Amino acid sequence: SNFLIPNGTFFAVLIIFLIVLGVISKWVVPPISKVLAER
Amino acid sequence: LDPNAIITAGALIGGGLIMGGGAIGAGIGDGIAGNALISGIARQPEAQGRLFTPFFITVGLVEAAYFINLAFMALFVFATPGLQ
Amino acid sequence: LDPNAIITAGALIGGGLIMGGGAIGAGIGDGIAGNALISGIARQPEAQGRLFTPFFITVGLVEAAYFINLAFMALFVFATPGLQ
Amino acid sequence: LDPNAIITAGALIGGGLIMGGGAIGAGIGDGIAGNALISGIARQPEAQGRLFTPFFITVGLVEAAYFINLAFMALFVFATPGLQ
Amino acid sequence: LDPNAIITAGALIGGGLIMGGGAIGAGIGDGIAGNALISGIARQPEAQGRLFTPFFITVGLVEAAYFINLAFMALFVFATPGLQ
Amino acid sequence: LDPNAIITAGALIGGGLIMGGGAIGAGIGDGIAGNALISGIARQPEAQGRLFTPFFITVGLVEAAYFINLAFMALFVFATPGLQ
Amino acid sequence: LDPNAIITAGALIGGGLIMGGGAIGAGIGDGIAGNALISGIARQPEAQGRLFTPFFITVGLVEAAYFINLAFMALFVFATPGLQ
Amino acid sequence: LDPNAIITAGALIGGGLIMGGGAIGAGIGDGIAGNALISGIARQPEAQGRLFTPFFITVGLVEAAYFINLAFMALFVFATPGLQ
Amino acid sequence: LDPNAIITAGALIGGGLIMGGGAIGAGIGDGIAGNALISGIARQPEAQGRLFTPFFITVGLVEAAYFINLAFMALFVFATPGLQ
Amino acid sequence: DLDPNAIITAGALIGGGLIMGGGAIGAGIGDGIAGNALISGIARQPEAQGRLFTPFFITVGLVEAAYFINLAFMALFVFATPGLQ
Amino acid sequence: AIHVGHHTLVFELFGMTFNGDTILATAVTAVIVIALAFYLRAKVTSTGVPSGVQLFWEALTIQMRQQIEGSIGMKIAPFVLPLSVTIFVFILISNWLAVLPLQYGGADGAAAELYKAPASDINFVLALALFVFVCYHAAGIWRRGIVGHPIKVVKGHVAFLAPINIVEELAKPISLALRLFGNIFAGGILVALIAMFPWYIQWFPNAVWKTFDLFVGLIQAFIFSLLTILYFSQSMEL
Amino acid sequence: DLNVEIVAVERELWSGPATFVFTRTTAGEIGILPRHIPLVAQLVDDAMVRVEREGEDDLRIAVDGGFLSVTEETVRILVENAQFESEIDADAAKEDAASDDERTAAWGRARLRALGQI
Amino acid sequence: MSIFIGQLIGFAVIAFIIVKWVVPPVRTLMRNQQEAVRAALAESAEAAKK
Repeated sequence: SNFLIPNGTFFAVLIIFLIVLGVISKWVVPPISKVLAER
Repeated sequence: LDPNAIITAGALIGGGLIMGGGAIGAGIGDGIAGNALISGIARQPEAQGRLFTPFFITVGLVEAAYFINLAFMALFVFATPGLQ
Repeated sequence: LDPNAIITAGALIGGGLIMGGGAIGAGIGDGIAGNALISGIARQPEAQGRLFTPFFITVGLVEAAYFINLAFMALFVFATPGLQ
Repeated sequence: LDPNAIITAGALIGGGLIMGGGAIGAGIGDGIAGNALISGIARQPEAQGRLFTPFFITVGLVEAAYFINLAFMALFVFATPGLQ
Repeated sequence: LDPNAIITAGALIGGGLIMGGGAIGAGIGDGIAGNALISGIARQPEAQGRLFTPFFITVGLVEAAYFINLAFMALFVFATPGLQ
Repeated sequence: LDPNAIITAGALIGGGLIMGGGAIGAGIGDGIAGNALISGIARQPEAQGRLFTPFFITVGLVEAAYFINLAFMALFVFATPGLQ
Repeated sequence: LDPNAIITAGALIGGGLIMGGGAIGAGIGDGIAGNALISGIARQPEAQGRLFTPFFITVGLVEAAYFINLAFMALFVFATPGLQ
Repeated sequence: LDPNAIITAGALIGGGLIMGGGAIGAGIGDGIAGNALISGIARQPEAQGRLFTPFFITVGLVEAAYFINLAFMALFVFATPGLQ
Repeated sequence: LDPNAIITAGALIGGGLIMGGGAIGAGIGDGIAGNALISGIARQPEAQGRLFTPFFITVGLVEAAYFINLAFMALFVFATPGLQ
Repeated sequence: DLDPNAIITAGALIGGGLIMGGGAIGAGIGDGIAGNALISGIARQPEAQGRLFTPFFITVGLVEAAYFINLAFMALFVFATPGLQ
Repeated sequence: AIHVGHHTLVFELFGMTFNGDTILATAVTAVIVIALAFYLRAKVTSTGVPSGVQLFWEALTIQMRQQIEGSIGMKIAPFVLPLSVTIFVFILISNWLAVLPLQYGGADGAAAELYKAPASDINFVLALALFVFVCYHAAGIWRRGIVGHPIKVVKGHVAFLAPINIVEELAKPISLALRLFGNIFAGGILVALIAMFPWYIQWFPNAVWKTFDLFVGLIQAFIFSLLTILYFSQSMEL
Repeated sequence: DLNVEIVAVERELWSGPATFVFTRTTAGEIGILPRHIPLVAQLVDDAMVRVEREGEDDLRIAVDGGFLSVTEETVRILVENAQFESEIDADAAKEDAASDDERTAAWGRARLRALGQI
Repeated sequence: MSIFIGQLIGFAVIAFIIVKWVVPPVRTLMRNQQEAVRAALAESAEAAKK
């Protein structure tokens, strides 16, 4: 149980991260910046 | 003597040293950074918030060493390299 | 010879190193943070309360490490990894 | 080579490390806090009354750790964990 | 007793020393540099921009040592030289 | 060999650690307190009478730790616990 | 058991000591030099370009010691003196 | 194996630790006290005679620990307690 | 086992201790001296040369001690005393 | 059947190594701190140079003293190992 | 028994292994983040009184925007603002979800958590750190050219320290991951270790450690995001 | 509460109770609270003084030739010249700032800092 | 199963501490932000009316 060797999970987790990034780079941050600019 | 006993005794000594050094470093660095922050606040009480950003950076960096060490400590005492 | 003897001797030495390093870190970090607190209270007595907010943070950031060390110290001397 | 002999030697070494670390940390931390207190009193002779309140706190947070170490050292030498 | 057992026990202790000392050094250096940075920012808030180029130079040096040690730690543990 | 020989060697190393750590702590803490005292007396010649009070307290703590360790050093090397 | 085993274990522990102390020295010295540099840049922003000339010397000098210690990784770990 | 061999080796290591700790404490404390003395004399030349009083006490305290350590080192090596 | 193996292992560990302590002392002392040199140069630029006379002296002292250790280390590993 | 002399010599070498490690740490740190004070004072008060050597040297004289004492005992540990046989 | 590692729901696919526990924890964190994002998007009040979700999101955006402006031109590297933000929240949630009381017993006397923070898994931290590494290295490539960027980093702030700079760069990703790893991995042990106590005394140390771990996780998320921003900035200069 | 006093070379400009006093000495930004230790510092060439009172808005002042003296009784700020927020005009704060003359530029920067736009 | 009870009591303590000390201040901060933005909007409306 080395628990330090990279596993296949490395890729999978990365994939999921990107999805979150995709939903935060397009549907969260731009609206927030627009709202702050409007204020 | 069973070789694995020697290996794991050496590993326990090694991990003890790992975390002894890590705790020394983390304690000293946290103390020094907190000293800087407390002195800055006492010297300018309203500056408090502005200091949290840099201070934590320092904390982070300091803690890095300690916690990085901690990881390898586990690697010494849970998956001992060179174990037979 | 019984391997467990070597296992527990190495574990005890490792836990001693754990706890010694933890004591070093805790003592020195608390001393430095307290030096900052004392100097600040001397400089700005009315900031006393406002100074405890950062000081404790520092103490926390220090004390946890010590207690973390303590925890692992127990892990060495009560459930020795790799024991056999 | 009695297992108990090896375990006792390891316990003694571990207790020695624990007390060495505790003494180093306690002595230096108390010295640093006392330095803060002495400088504060030298600058403001009458501030001493309000400088003991933080100073003692610091001393506590130092001595506590040291005394905690003490307890565990007594655990190592007398109630040696893992001793058979 | 096979030679490799003693070799690997010594190697694990050696690596423990390696990166325990590395962690102590990294913690001390990071704490000291961060204290400098926090004091500078507290005194000169507009200096935050110009206080990072030197700071992250010295930190860059400090961490270097530590990580170099880490590298050799691996060489001691995962590629133990002289290991029959 | 003789188990008591191993126990005595472990106890001697432990007590050496006791007093080495105690001496480091005492020396450094006393140096720090004395630096504070010297600076305070420099900046305030008449403060001497009112400075030795906190200074002693500082030293009183420091030496305490040291001498406490000394006592236990004796316990390690003169009435060795677990010395079968 | 063969003597090369004991000699190589001793060499590994010795090299761990060497460059662990080297890393402690390098980290602390570089941190202190960087503290000086950062404080100087904070107090005299224009002095930045002028402050490297002493700074690096210190760093270099400090680093020299570290690298000298690192040199004795080659002498100890790889080509062990007294190896038979 | 001769038990006297083990006991004497342990005593030699213990005395080495005794004197290492004593030397570290003495050097650090004396350096800090001298730093205070030199800074005080530089800031105010007139206090050259006034500062040497407290300074000596400081040094005294520091030196005491060292010499005490030395004494016990002799006890450890020349007349080893528990020798048999 | 070969007695020379034990002698050489002890000698290598001792030389590692010597060089580690020398590296710690030299690195930190050079760092402190360079810190004060950098501060002095930052306070005023014209002092550069005037400040190299004392700084060098200090570094000299520091380096000398370190180099002495080096010599003794060369004695330990190569001309191992009491090799028999 | 390892020679007792070998165990004594190994212990003596480790002990002396500790002696030098501690002595060098102390000497280096103390000299660095005293020198820091010296050069700070020189940077602030140039006219204090001749005045600042008398304390400085005292400091150094004390620091090195401890160091050299350690050196002496190191020799006694290595070349005249007490309990040697 | 501590059972360090021992990933649950581990499976195999395409000639490579996957840790079911880490995948599940990361997916749950992503679901929480997505739910918060859509709660914000549905209920954006450009003119009305903002709700808690909008307040939190705008506070995070303001903090990260301030960090970027202080470090590098906010109009030079806008893409850092989202990335940083998401990282923060991601890590934060991944840690805060551990505060729940999901640690049961497997009848062997050793604790087992239904949910384990993914940052205790080397794969999660490695993914985050290496993604940040490639991201800001590519940003430096764009901002300084394919040839200038490696040369600039090799030279560093002072040319004569060329070797150290190399190591420094190699230290940036690793330091980012292991640090985080440790800060969370230790927790996975402490709670497990606290399980060794009986309930009537286990309750208190567990409560104290989890309370502190809340702050530890928040601080680690903040540090990861801030160091990501700062590394981005150091790679986009001149 | 502590007594603040902004006093010019010619006429004392202001005096009264306050709860906090922020300014920028040559060493660095300093905040003074009631029982601050005795202190004597020099305000930065383009210093600004912000006096926070109780129940009233912060009073912001641009200072030329500053000197701060904190005493156990009261806090005093000495100015070769000083202008309040109301008595400062943005335009001349701009043309005066960015001028070649060192003192002119410093006075302009101090006026801008007192205004708030910096 | 005992460790489950221990963690449950610990989480009850954590929740009590939160709702006792952390929730009030953060709720007040949220209310302050809401009131600040509301006052800004009201001021804008009043400015247009003026």
